[PDB]
Amino acid sequence: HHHHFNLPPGNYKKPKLLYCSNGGHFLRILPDGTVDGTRDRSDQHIQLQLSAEENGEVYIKSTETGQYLAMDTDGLLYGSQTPNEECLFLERLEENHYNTYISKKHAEKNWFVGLKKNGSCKRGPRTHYGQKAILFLPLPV
Repeated sequence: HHHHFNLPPGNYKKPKLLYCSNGGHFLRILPDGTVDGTRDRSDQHIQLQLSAEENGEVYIKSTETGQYLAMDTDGLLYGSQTPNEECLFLERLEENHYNTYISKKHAEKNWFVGLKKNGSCKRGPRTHYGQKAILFLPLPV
């Protein structure tokens, strides 16, 4: 492994909102495949269903559109119509409280799912351990 194995509590039985404290935005996967964040809790594209693959690995899927969260070869998040290697994330506990999501494909490069204070997604190479941008809290829908 390139990363620790402290896993967050909870489960995948119900869909969740992934709340980022950095700017206070919910992760959103828009119908056109765009990914960003919004503070509007009524948004229909922030409901996400997570599911497990191997222990500690997850797929993050839009319940409204069916799209899978994914990070491309240049570190940009996008919504994928089908599940592929870029859609698997390593879900870990961070700072003994939050959830972080590391791109499995680019795990050796420490590329995380992260949102900036202005609600725009961070590009893989611009994320790293220690940032507030990579910290999420799963909330009920």
